[PDB]
Amino acid sequence: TXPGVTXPGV
Amino acid sequence: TXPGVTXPGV
DNA sequence: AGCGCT
DNA sequence: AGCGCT
Repeated sequence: TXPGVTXPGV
Repeated sequence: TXPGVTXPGV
């Protein structure tokens, strides 16, 4: 996720 | 990806 | 440090 | 079987 905690997605 | 080869994303 | 399958 | 970081 994020970043942080990519996306989703990308 | 896909599925197959989710998304991205989800 | 944390998303989702056919 | 295959996406992407700050």
